[PDB]
Amino acid sequence: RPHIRGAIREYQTQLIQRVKDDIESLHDKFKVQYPQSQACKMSHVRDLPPVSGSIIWAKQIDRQLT
Amino acid sequence: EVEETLKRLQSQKGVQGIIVVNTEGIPIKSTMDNPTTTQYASLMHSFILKARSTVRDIDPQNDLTFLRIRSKKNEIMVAPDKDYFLIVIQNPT
Amino acid sequence: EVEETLKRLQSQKGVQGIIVVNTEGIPIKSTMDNPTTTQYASLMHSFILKARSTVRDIDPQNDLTFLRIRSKKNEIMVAPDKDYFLIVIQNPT
Amino acid sequence: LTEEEKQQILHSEEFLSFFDHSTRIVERALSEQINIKLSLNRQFFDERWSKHRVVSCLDWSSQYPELLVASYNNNEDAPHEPDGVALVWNMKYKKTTPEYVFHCQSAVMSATFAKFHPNLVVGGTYSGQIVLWDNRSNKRTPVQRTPLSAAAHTHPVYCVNVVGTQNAHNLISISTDGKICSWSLDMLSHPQDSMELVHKQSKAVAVTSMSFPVGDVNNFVVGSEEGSVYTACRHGSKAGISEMFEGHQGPITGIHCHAAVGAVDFSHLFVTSSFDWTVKLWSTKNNKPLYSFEDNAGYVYDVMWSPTHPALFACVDGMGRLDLWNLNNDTEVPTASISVEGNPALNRVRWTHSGREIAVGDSEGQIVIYDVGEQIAVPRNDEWARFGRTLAEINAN
Amino acid sequence: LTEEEKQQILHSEEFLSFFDHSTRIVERALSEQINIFFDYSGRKLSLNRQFFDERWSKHRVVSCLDWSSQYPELLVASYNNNEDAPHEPDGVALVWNMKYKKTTPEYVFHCQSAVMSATFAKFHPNLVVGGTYSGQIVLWDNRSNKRTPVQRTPLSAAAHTHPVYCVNVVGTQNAHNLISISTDGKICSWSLDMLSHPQDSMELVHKQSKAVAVTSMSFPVGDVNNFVVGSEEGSVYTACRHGSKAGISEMFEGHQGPITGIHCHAAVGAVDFSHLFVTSSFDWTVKLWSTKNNKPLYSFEDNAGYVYDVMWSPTHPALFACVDGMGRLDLWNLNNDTEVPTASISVEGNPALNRVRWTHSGREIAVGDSEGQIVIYDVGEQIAVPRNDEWARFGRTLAEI
Repeated sequence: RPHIRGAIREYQTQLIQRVKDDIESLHDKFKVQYPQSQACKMSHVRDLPPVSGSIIWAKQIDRQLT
Repeated sequence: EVEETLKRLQSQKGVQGIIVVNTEGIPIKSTMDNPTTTQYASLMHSFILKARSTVRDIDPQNDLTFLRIRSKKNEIMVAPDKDYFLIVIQNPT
Repeated sequence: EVEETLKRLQSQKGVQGIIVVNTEGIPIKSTMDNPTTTQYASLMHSFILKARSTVRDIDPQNDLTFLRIRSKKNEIMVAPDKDYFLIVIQNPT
Repeated sequence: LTEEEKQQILHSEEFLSFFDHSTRIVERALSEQINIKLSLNRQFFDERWSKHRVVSCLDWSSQYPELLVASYNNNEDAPHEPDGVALVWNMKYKKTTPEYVFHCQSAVMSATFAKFHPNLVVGGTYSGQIVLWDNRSNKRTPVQRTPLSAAAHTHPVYCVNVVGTQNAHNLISISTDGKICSWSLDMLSHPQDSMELVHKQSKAVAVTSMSFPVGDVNNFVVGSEEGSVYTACRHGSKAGISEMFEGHQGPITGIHCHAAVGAVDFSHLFVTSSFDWTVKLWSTKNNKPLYSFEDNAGYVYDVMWSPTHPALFACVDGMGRLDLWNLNNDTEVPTASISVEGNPALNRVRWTHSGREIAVGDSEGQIVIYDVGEQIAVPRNDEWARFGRTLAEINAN
Repeated sequence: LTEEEKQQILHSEEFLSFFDHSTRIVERALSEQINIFFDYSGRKLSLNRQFFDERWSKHRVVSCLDWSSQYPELLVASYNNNEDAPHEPDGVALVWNMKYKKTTPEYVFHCQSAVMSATFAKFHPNLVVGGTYSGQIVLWDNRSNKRTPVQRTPLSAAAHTHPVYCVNVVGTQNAHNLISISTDGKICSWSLDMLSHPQDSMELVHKQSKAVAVTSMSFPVGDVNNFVVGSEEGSVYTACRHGSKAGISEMFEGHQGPITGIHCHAAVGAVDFSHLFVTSSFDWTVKLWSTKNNKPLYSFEDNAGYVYDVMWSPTHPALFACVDGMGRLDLWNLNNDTEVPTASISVEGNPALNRVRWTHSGREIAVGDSEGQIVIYDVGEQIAVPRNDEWARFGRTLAEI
């Protein structure tokens, strides 16, 4: 509804940009490869090697992006 | 009739305490206790003595007439009379 | 703008001189006869020390803000701050 | 001891509040103690800032009275002096010098305060730039500025006013062009919403004078350059120019909606003031110049309605004559009318936000405070509504 | 002696004329009544230790930490063998002394296998034990002329098949039950003296022969034979040491990821029943659960790096200490904080914090870095706050929806 849109811009700008920065953080998170991440090393410590741990990392970024 | 002005100054806006110095740094008329009236007024008596010494050192013909101090928690006017002096304690608001 | 402050507050009548002294006692602001008023600046430096000792010893929490003095011949005030201080001398005009 | 050390410490980042409280407390000691119907209360002037510096606006401080923005224009006589000057003056203090000074860079126009901001002073300029001023700041300098965006106000700003509650308050400036811009009250480099008042013919309507009905509707009356007083919603399907009120012979110079409930029900009315030489009464729902006023000789510039009495207002002229007007009594004459020394062709009239006193924004230089005390709000609620009904009927011919 | 009679001079008619002059001054001075204008005037960590040894803590990887109730301020910094010392015996366990403030190991408990979560032994401080990667559990004894384990577990069917991720003590010296949780869906409640055949070798497997792989599931404080179960894929439970609930009997699921640490409530200062168990996992949140939720009561916050551990403060009953894989320590209380941390900072550089264990003496978090150095931190100011029933209010309101 246009009244609410004319007043929705207030929140809309900051909220959309906040989620945008969150998606940008997710971008920067997946720019680096999995073995260069510390999640790979501690997963490897928890018997989650760089192949079967990379799926947890990828699905984790998937969960946060979704 | 100082007592009627005293009675007017009871519920006046901001009155913290109503005393006077009586014997040149030794006050007697006290609506408060021994330190707040007598010791604090004797301190201020020595302090206005130092201030009269200051202005007398500027010019010995130039004595002092009236004093007032404002601060955070109180506003105190000091009227130096001839032998005894005067202290009136009051709120800033 | 400090000279603008000097002009604008010396244009206020009664004032014979805006002679403002610092915490150091140094004539950081003087417009009158400086060997005469530097003695008086050192005096009121010592007696601003007296007044701050007065405030911080009579009361723990109180802060000295400002001072009102009526002399015999003129009307002189003292403006202390937390870091530095002020002196100016004015006549009844 | 040495001049180098002094000009260090003087220009250091320590003496800022020291000089501020020094000037403030020494000016605070200016009130002399002693040891022995229009008020014409007090003139407010300064030759260091006001001489050929006509006033631009005036507005009392909603929060903290005895503070009103003395926004001015700056003559190019001393071009080196800052173009645009906005000051504040005081009543509770009672001195000669103004409260503050604010250097600017362009001719300050329509500068006011900022609601929910006890220390933020916004101001429109002739450059189209919009500045801001702060009390916790420590300069004469605009604390912020606005860019000159393609959608921003390039044209001079004539009516800047805060709009909204403290959870959501905007600030809207308007150029001459017609674009209106929404602003954030913290940052200032970016227009929040910057639409444009557009009409089918002459899209960029040359607006002037906005005012709002108290209740913060997204509708605001807008004084056109030639009558044509349009009022318009801020958004919805009526983002720009929405309704047309016209039938005015000249340039609209001042506008104002109804103040709060004096006695009567809100009375959704507003007024104009123009170069037609007459003030016209107008309601929000008529498309009709409801009731015109007196043909005072010369132009009529500003107009303000008292926040106290629901039916009394004031205006100015080219003669320097506050011709205030109540309407419960009069119908064709001013109720009380006083003049000023000489004939300074005045430019601002301001009822005080506090009510029952009035600031006349004098034109050349000074600011003269007036006051009244016999005009109050007796419960003439329907008696005033009766008067409004008399107008609604006698104009029917 | 100030005066024989104070009253007569002041009671007089002419000394009060000087007082009338003074009250004339008073009437002259009180008439002004002007006040000053405002014009917008206006007017926890401690870095306890660091464990760097030239032979047993050379940038290793901490398996898990454990704070002994008996002889407090001591932690077995179970350092799994890193690549810095391959020839040295794997899973280096070392007792420490917070009371001594040392950087040199007090005793060495090294083993031939990759020891995981070498915890203490209640009423046996020097007889340190530890579960391994091989599926066996090893019991060391520094005072047995063998820093190598003196009581090794054979890798037969009695022991565990998959790696033993969490060995932990249950009960005092009378019932020294040592539950060794493995990633086989089988745990073994050992003893602290003999470590050959398991005393209570129950199985945390489902109805099928699946490998219910745990991810170092911790234990509730008190050892009331009820232990929380956290597998490598949610599977947030509360299994019993005996009876029919010695498996996957109960079910509080709806969780994603390996529950790295499932810690219940710490020492009750002014809170409720103290049974709420949160779940630090790979889902970048520490979801809260209880014995009646069967839902993630309240999910915590994490955005970079997996939460590898959680432990709650025994001093302040409503606050805890959770981690990430970067260094943040979002320590905050449920009664006063929604999800924002009361104190949080990334550890020096960026270490993937594997462990955080609150010291048994009080409010000191054994922040286990990725490096084989347990840089412990004391929250200080965050002491026990009374009337902490808002913790229960927060938990109930979040348990509702």
